[PDB]
Amino acid sequence: MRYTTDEGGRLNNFAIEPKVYQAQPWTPQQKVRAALLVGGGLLLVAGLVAIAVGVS
Amino acid sequence: ARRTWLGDILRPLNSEYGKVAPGWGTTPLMAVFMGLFLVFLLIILEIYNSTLILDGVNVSWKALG
Amino acid sequence: TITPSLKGFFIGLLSGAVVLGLTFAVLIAISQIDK
Amino acid sequence: GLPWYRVHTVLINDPGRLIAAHLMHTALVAGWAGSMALYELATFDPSDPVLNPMWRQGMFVLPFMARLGVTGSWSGWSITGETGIDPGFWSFEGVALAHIVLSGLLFLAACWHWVYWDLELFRDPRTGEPALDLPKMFGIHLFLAGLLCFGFGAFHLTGLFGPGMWVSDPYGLTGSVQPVAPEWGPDGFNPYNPGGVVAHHIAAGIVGIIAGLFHILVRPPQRLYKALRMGNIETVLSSSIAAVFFAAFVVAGTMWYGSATTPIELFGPTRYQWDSSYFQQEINRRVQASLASGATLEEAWSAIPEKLAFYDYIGNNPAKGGLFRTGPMNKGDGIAQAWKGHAVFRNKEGEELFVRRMPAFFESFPVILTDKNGVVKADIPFRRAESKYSFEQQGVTVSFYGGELNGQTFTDPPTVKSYARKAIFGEIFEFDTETLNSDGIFRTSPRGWFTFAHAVFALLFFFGHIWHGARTLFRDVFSGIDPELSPEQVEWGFYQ
Amino acid sequence: QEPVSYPIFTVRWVAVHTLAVPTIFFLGAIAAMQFIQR
Amino acid sequence: MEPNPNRQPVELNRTSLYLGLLLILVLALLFSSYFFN
Amino acid sequence: MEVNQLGLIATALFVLVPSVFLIILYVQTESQQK
Amino acid sequence: RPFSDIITSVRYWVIHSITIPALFIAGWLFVSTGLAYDVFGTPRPDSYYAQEQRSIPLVTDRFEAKQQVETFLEQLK
Amino acid sequence: RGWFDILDDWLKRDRFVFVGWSGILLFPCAYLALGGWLTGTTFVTSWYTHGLASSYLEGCNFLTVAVSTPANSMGHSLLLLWGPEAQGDFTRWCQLGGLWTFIALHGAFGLIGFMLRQFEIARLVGVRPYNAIAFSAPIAVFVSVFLIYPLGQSSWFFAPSFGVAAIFRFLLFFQGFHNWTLNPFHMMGVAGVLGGALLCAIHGATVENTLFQDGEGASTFRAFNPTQAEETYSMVTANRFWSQIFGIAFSNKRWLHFFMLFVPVTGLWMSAIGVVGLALNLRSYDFISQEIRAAEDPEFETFYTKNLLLNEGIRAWMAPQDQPHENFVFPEEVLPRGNAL
Amino acid sequence: METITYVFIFACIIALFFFAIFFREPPR
Ligand code: CLA
Ligand code: CLA
Ligand code: CLA
Ligand code: CLA
Ligand code: CLA
Ligand code: CLA
Ligand code: CLA
Ligand SMILES: C=Cc1c(C)c2cc3nc(c4c5[nH]c(cc6nc(cc1[nH]2)C(C)=C6CC)c(C)c5C(=O)[C@@H]4C(=O)OC)[C@@H](CCC(=O)OC/C=C(\C)CCC[C@@H](C)CCC[C@H](C)CCCC(C)C)[C@@H]3C
Ligand SMILES: CC1=C(/C=C/C(C)=C/C=C/C(C)=C/C=C/C=C(C)/C=C/C=C(C)/C=C/C2=C(C)CCCC2(C)C)C(C)(C)CCC1
Ligand SMILES: CC1=C(/C=C/C(C)=C/C=C/C(C)=C/C=C/C=C(C)/C=C/C=C(C)/C=C/C2=C(C)CCCC2(C)C)C(C)(C)CCC1
Ligand SMILES: CC1=C(/C=C/C(C)=C/C=C/C(C)=C/C=C/C=C(C)/C=C/C=C(C)/C=C/C2=C(C)CCCC2(C)C)C(C)(C)CCC1
Repeated sequence: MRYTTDEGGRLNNFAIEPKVYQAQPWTPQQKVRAALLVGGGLLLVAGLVAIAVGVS
Repeated sequence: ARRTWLGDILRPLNSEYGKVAPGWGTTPLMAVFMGLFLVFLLIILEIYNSTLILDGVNVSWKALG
Repeated sequence: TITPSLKGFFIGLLSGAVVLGLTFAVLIAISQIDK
Repeated sequence: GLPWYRVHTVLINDPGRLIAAHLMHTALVAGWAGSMALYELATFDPSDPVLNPMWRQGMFVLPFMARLGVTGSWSGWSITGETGIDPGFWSFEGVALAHIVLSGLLFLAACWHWVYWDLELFRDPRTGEPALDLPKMFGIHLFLAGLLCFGFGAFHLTGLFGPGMWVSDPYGLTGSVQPVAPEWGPDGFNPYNPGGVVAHHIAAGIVGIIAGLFHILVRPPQRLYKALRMGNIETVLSSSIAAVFFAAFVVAGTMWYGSATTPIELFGPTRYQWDSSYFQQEINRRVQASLASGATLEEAWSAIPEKLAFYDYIGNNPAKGGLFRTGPMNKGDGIAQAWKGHAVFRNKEGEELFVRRMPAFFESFPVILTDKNGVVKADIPFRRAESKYSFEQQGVTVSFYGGELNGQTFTDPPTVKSYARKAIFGEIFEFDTETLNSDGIFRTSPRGWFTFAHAVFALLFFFGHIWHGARTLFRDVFSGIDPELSPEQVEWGFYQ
Repeated sequence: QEPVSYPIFTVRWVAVHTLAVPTIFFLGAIAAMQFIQR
Repeated sequence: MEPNPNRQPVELNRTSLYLGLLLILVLALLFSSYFFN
Repeated sequence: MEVNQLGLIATALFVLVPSVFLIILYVQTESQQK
Repeated sequence: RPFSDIITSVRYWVIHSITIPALFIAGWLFVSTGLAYDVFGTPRPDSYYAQEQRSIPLVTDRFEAKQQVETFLEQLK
Repeated sequence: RGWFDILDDWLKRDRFVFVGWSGILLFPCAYLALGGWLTGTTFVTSWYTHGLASSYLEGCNFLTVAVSTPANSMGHSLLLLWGPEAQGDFTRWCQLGGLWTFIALHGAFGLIGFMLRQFEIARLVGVRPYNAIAFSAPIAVFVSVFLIYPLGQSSWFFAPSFGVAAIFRFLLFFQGFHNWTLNPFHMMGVAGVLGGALLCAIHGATVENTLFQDGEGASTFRAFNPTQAEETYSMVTANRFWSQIFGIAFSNKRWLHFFMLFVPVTGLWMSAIGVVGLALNLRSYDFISQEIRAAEDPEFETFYTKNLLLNEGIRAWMAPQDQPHENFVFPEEVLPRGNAL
Repeated sequence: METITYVFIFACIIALFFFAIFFREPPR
């Protein structure tokens, strides 16, 4: 992989980074699969402020 | 590779891997949360330091009284 | 209610706002004339 | 090829072995916690807590167990003094055994992840070479961190299903484990208010949930992804070191100055309570309030607990005792046995003198007996050829009130000198030095040890932060090649 | 580097005027302090 | 298992031993005074 | 004077552990050449 | 542009040989009229001590600090 | 192109001096710190926070002036002008030592801006930022002694005051109370700083005397200034000399110039650890064996016991007016004297 | 106890001197 540094005959290693890629606008499947998660999130944080009001 | 059951379940969770929304995005929105946080740190630093006195708060051991 | 030290903190962040507002404002203005 | 400071760089290009190593580090940490627990349960002494608490005995992990609600023992004692307690499974010995088996399981899983290292999950199959999805990871783990923070605040701290936390009074006389209500007013940022801590963990938890969902459902923008050079695992480390040393610095200060989450019945007095002469003013307040209701000095000083006087002993500062003085504070002056009683010096004119107490700065300090306004009225002369004030020209007498000596009066110059000499430390106690073979030279409390450790680790993690922050932004010059380019496959020339 | 035309405000201009004007005020202060009789 | 492809060796030449041992033994002479007290 | 029984153990470990560490790496990389 | 050339350019001289003395004299009067002492709160040299007191003015409380200085200055300390 | 990019390019233009993004934090903070000290050693008193005189206005020479720390009755106050202790009044703010905190904090931000400036220049030229890494030794020193240590004592009063004699006082105060010279981390620091100066002199001399074409009518012309040198001499010559005098030499130039970087930097880091240890008043003052032997036998004298006697003297004769806010008054039959031994 | 430890550590420094002079690594 990384073969480096002939200063003493030596090695040093570094990361292989993914390529960059501009997003494609979402499909309706991607929209509804995302919708379940955000909707779950909304009610989850509502319920936890509810538990918070109870415990005081 | 080693085909295994839990690996296949977690497979779609690491599958974007370098994808990015075009240009600046929500940087200007980050900066708003960022600034508020710094101002918060200053408020709670000066209360501790007794440089900001807010009536009804007494910064000493005697608040466990 | 407000204590004097709280006004002092308000003064403080308003001078902070002013001095950074100015610095970036004049630097954005100076850069974009002689670009 | 690798030098001795590049040997762990062979995990950079495969996560399986990285996780093997991380599981291993975790095994060692849980094992050390458990092993250290068991060891100092073999030197802890539960018979006497009032003049022999844990932080006099140099306990390190016992204060952190006690602060959250573990107090019992299966040997039938408690740190409060309660003998015949029923703790159930959760006691000190229990959590120790728990951590040791936790380490055993972690060691096995670490082994598992080292032998099996090739799993296609860690590859990306469009080019079949290892990669991670770093934003998605941070999001998932932020979701977990937030929910655990929320649960810990909402169920354990509150005492809603858990035990609550350790709460005290200002002077650290009667403290115990009790429930705590949350407090979200502007008195919740009072850092000597337990309620602020309950409020914080609920609130911070909710922020964690919100942000954790957010980072699943938005990808990074391009300008940041290229700026901060994401997709490079060495930048996550760079950020984490900065966060981690920020946290260490602020806990170093919160431990050294004190807060409600570092009580003085589990970590001992701070040095700022000796500077302000805190307990001394409280003791005099109690004494005048008892005299005013009608009393003589003997009865008045007999009504001050031993415990309150013990804190006005400078041997409990975390700012006496040096670096290569190693051992518990009990190694320092021996174990306390009893309170002699408050000592009052008077001249033969009749007037009551006051012994000027020693700052924390010195190693040795004069004994200069001052009267009401501030003029010197007697002293112990350093000279052995010269005096204008001595205990043979001003005839000072010490009288004792409270403690072992009620109404004892000494008027012989040497004994009265010895009492003056150990009463610039504050209140006088009886010590047993043979048990540890103590030497009389000061030692610092656990508090000082903790803050020193963390204030030096934070300063070292600073250099760490800059080194890794450099190695990720200057990656293209530390190696001759750019990760932007995919390795070169085919050569074109240009030659005349 | 900075254009020879040099409009009245220039990076160089402020740099040499935030180290010129206070010093001529301050050296005039110190000189006056020399003739104060103790 | 199947061999790790990220397996590299580790070096240490003689002059590094000399330097390193010097530092170890010297550091011991400085701090041993304080350990014994 | 009281000289610690554990000062000696600190001294002993402080030298012996790093010295054998470096020496083992050195003999290992010497058998890498021959 | 070398500094030597702009320093002996006529444009420099015509404004600056008028402003340089003004700054030197403004400093000289800031000291000589007694004002330097009144702006920076530095005591005059006949007045560090009060008549009554032989002790130094020393601050002993942080929130009533300016009050303690105001008191110390009225008694001419 | 968007307004951010125009602005960014203009900050990175070719000038007499580079401004850069790091300049934006660097230049105001540095200028205001430097001016703050200049107006303080020239007008601002210390008569209400130490009972001393340290101004040209008060009448003092270059060596005895200072901008002085605030009182001990101010605690760990930040001393803002708008804060609740000067309450927006300039005269009180100079009198209470608020100018001290001004310099310290602005100078910390100047140092942060400067290390960032070194990174920025390194990255736009494209060299490794090793000189920024070297600059973490001053920052370590500065944040440990001017910031971390006073935040451990009781106030900013024991922070080192900006001034010549005012720092000379710090040296005696450390020599007397903490016995700093006997601490091992300071021992390591002294060795490192002297070792850096040692490598400086030796390198400087042995490169100067082994140049190629010291005669010959040197027919080399470039220079190539960024090389600094490091081909204008023969390494083989140098090695061959030193390997006979001291019996060891370098043979790799790269590692020489890394050793030069390594030595004085490690020195300052060890001392920075040492003084953050003193903040908790964790010091080595004594060896316990010597104290027990000296208590059991008073015919025992060493150069170290002697140091203990001298330190014991420094404290009692300096303290009553070094720390006047303690109001020590010591009769002259209780102050230590050699002729009473 | 203490002094033997001191002279032993000294002795191995000066031995290490001897080793660095007459047995350096041949640089090739
Ligand atoms: C790069 C610029 C720079 C920097 C970094 C500093 C740094 C500093 N200056 Mg400073 N200063 C500068 C330029 C700068 N100076 C200039 C040009 C001037 C001349 C006009 C001054 C004049 C000055 C004085 C006279 C003083 C300082 C002080 C301070 C220090 C104390 C901390 C403080 O009060 O923070 C202030 C900062 C904040 C309160 C943060 C502001 C945050 C903003 C802008 C966000 C606001 C958003 C929004 C409106 C908030 C809504 C809140 C709501 C939801 C509740 C700090 C060392 C003081 C000092 O050193 O005391 C020891 C002091 O006396 N400054
Ligand atoms: C001392 C020098 C130093 C250096 C060389 C680095 C280097 C770097 N940091 Mg780091 N950092 C530092 C200090 C430093 N840091 C400190 C002390 C903290 C606080 C703990 C941080 C926290 C931090 C994080 C968490 C991250 C970085 C990142 C970065 C890299 C990104 C680019 C950059 O230049 O950002 C430099 C920009 C800054 C340091 C911002 C300065 C902000 C100022 C001026 C705040 C002023 C506030 C207010 C106005 C005044 C307050 C007054 C006060 C008295 C209350 C980078 C080169 C990122 C990284 O790792 O990159 C790989 C990343 O994840 N920085
Ligand atoms: C209503 C809700 C609420 C309430 C009541 C609190 C209450 C509390 N929070 Mg808070 N918090 C909340 C919501 C809330 N939080 C939310 C929603 C967030 C975001 C998710 C946070 C983020 C937050 C942070 C980031 C921190 C707290 C901390 C704290 C507590 C400590 C107060 C104290 O001791 O100061 C103690 C200390 C300070 C005020 C000093 C801060 C120092 C700063 C910012 C700079 C450090 C500079 C440098 C690196 C240090 C060099 C040191 C060297 C010179 C010696 C207090 C119990 C703090 C804590 O745990 O402290 C132990 C802390 O650092 N909270
Ligand atoms: C599996 C769960 C588990 C549980 C319940 C415990 C329980 C316990 N451990 Mg523990 N431990 C565990 C796993 C566990 N351990 C593992 C896996 C490790 C190895 C890495 C350890 C290592 C460990 C050590 C080394 C020690 C303990 C100790 C203790 C006990 C004392 C209380 C304490 O120290 O809390 C104090 C806990 C804290 C102060 C946690 C602070 C957390 C920080 C600052 C997080 C901030 C980052 C966050 C992401 C910021 C963003 C938040 C976001 C939501 C906004 C307690 C009985 C101590 C003991 O007595 O052992 C016998 C001790 O010294 N633990
Ligand atoms: C890192 C944090 C840390 C801290 C703050 C403490 C603190 C404490 N431990 Mg400790 N301990 C730790 C980690 C820590 N431990 C670990 C990881 C181990 C396992 C190997 C131990 C092993 C241990 C033992 C064996 C004992 C304690 C005991 C104690 C307590 C008694 C006071 C005392 O004797 O201090 C002693 C102080 C220390 C151990 C740390 C400071 C050490 C010194 C003097 C020097 C450090 C620098 C060193 C010379 C290297 C320099 C290198 C140079 C190149 C820079 C004290 C409260 C004692 C106890 O139970 O009393 C009842 C006891 O017998 N602990
Ligand atoms: C916090 C986590 C963290 C992580 C994950 C890394 C990871 C890495 N660092 Mg880094 N580093 C850190 C903290 C960290 N570092 C800190 C705090 C500093 C400041 C001192 C540095 C300074 C640093 C430098 C200067 C260099 C690295 C290098 C390396 C890499 C080389 C391999 C190695 O293990 O060294 C191999 C092992 C050793 C060198 C042996 C160390 C023996 C010591 C001194 C300790 C013995 C155990 C210790 C007493 C346990 C207690 C720890 C304590 C913190 C509680 C590795 C990828 C090197 C690199 O980038 O390589 C390319 C390089 O040049 N690191
Ligand atoms: C005789 C030999 C000797 C030597 C070699 C040393 C060596 C050292 N001592 Mg000393 N010391 C000695 C004897 C000696 N000591 C004795 C006998 C005593 C008596 C007790 C002391 C007491 C003493 C104390 C009390 C302290 C030291 C410290 C230091 C060290 C810190 C480095 C330094 O100078 O920081 C000097 C300062 C800096 C590096 C900060 C520089 C800040 C910047 C860059 C400001 C900006 C400059 C400028 C205005 C910008 C110009 C801009 C323009 C060019 C464009 C160094 C390790 C200090 C130390 O270790 O702290 C960690 C410390 O606190 N020493
Ligand atoms: C007291 C000794 C000492 C001083 C005076 C000093 C001075 C300096 N070191 C610098 C650099 C360095 N020093 C280095 C290593 C070392 N430096 C050391 C010791 C010192 N270094 C030691 C021992 C080492 C060896 C490890 C390195 C490697 C560097 C550099 O790379 C760097 C440089 O550029 O060198 C040319 C310069 C930073 C220039 C700059 O742009 O500043 C930026 C800061 C400014 C402009 C102002 C900062 C804030 C202020 C004004 C507050 C301080 C207080 C005032 C000055 C008031 C007066 C104080 C009185 C006591 C006089 C500066 C000349
Ligand atoms: C397998 C198994 C098991 C077992 C296991 C075990 C037995 C464990 C343990 C573990 C452990 C028990 C561990 C331990 C560890 C430890 C450690 C890891 C330590 C470390 C230390 C350190 C790091 C230190 C440092 C230092 C020093 C030395 C000095 C100075 C200071 C300091 C801090 C620096 C069981 C059966 C259960 C289960 C099944 C399986
Ligand atoms: C959280 C929680 C908890 C806890 C839990 C836990 C802690 C769990 C566990 C977990 C874990 C931690 C697990 C682990 C596991 C591991 C494993 C399962 C491993 C295995 C392995 C193996 C089997 C191996 C093998 C081998 C190899 C590979 C090589 C050679 C050697 C051998 C052969 C051995 C509780 C209950 C309290 C409740 C509440 C909450
Ligand atoms: C404080 C303050 C401030 C600031 C101010 C400033 C910024 C100032 C500046 C100032 C300045 C900035 C000053 C200057 C001064 C200077 C001078 C006074 C100089 C002198 C010089 C000379 C005289 C020379 C000498 C010499 C040398 C150096 C070397 C060689 C030798 C000779 C002799 C040539 C502000 C308003 C912000 C706010 C409030 C407060």
